[PDB]
Amino acid sequence: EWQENKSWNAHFTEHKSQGVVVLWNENKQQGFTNNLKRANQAFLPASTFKIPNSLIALDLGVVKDEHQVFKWDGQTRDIATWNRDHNLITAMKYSVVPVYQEFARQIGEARMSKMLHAFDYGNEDISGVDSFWLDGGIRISATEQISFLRKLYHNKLHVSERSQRIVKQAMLTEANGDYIIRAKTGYSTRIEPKIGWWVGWVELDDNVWFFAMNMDMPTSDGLGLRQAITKEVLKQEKIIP
Amino acid sequence: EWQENKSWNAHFTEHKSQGVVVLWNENKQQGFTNNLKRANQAFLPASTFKIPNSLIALDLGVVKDEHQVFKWDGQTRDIATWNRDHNLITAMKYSVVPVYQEFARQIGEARMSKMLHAFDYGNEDISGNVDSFWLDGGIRISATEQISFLRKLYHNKLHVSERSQRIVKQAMLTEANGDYIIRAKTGYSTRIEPKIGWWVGWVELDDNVWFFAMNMDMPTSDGLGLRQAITKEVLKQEKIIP
Ligand SMILES: *C(=O)[C@@H](NC(=O)c1c(-c2ccccc2)noc1C)[C@@H]1N[C@@H](C(=O)O)C(C)(C)S1
Ligand SMILES: *C(=O)[C@@H](NC(=O)c1c(-c2ccccc2)noc1C)[C@@H]1N[C@@H](C(=O)O)C(C)(C)S1
Ligand SMILES: [Cl-]
Repeated sequence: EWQENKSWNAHFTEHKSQGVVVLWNENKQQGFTNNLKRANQAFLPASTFKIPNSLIALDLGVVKDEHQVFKWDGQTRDIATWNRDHNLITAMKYSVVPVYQEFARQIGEARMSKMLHAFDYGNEDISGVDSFWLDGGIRISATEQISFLRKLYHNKLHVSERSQRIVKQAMLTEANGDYIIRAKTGYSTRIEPKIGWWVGWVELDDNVWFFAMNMDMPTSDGLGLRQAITKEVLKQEKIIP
Repeated sequence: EWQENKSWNAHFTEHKSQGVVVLWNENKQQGFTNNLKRANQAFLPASTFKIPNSLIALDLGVVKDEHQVFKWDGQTRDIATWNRDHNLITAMKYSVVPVYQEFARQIGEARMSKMLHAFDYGNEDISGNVDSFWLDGGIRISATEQISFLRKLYHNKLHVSERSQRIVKQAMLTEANGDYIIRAKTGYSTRIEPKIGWWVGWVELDDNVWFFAMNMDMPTSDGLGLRQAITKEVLKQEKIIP
């Protein structure tokens, strides 16, 4: 069912970095990783939390839809792309923390807690309300990411079908005549080790490949590798050209 | 509100072809074409019919969802990609006529008629084969009537369930990167003259939506690449994509 493929370590090594890639071939009901232990190591979700955050916000009417505008509170921050108005689409695309802090506040630790349980999301621990996924108690592994994503793909999370379709739309990262990628980036720097995340899936004509990957991210220089390494692995297994 | 930009004719000319591109800047409530007359000229919709077809099928339970498999009736056809099983996603991606003929048959001329009226879709004329009228029958739609229909689909304003619309928009997904998302549908009409290519859909940006309808003379199947290439060359020029 699960199989180690240590040959993928080469892809981490050649960029002088450590980390895990987990693939799941949906049709064959089989999974593949370069490191079974790290694949099961839990980390802070960072901006990958914006998936379940988005879903809970939508199901509760905190977000009416994906066109609804979230007004810049007018305070400049370090990320240029955060200093302007956003909708759920641009909120996810640009990982706009303040917008999701604001959703989290309206959602409320009571309901957020209930929902993460119902989702079976990582360790279901909200030790913090407006920061817990950045610097608090919540932890999720690569394989628990796949598990959550697989439920989102088949509209099996304990929220309305609409809420899921909207979040999957919002996850749209890349598409052409070969594949569709739906995914969410993450960068956790508050608690060591500093890691990059890329979780989502590859839609083909006739199969779906789910992916969760995290890698050591000591410096923000490496961030390009989250996508590049996952893709190098997807190329190798002839999932994309 | 509407503005002629004859400079775009260059893009048709340079490939020795005639045709129209219609843009609509949603935010500014303004439209742009290389030819106001042709922009209003109606043609057979061809595979662009798969949008309203998909919507009606979904709203009526002919299609349960986008994963549901449509089993190849086992008869080899000219188009390699048609000779295998399909779901609403691959059905749209590869313009699989037989699948949509089959939906049309189940939908039934009575309901298909009512729905195209409610949609205000082109000339609302289904007359011909229930299973062929959008290929060789009576239905006619212009570039501008395409935008109108598309604009309603974008805001989930067609008199069909929101779900049905979301699914068809998903299925329209053609292209996406960190700059833009294109949702669109191709068409090739060769049964009745004049032979034309279609590309209708829209470009999603961070803060705006550009709707596009384009058709061009398509005497030979050699030109088909130009449907996307000319639209893109125009989208480049107006600095909508890089
Ligand atoms: C999500 O991961 C976003 N970042 C955080 O939530 C976050 C950061 C951060 C890193 C760099 C700049 C600003 C904040 N540190 O800890 C956390 C929990 C997005 N990650 C970054 C990325 O490049 O992927 C950004 C710039 C998109 S914000
Ligand atoms: C949709 O328009 C499809 N074509 C037709 O429905 C169609 C054709 C046709 C032309 C060439 C090959 C097969 C069918 N002739 O009249 C009609 C109404 C799709 N058009 C083609 C394209 O290249 O866009 C295909 C191959 C995608 S089928
Ligand atoms: Cl989508």
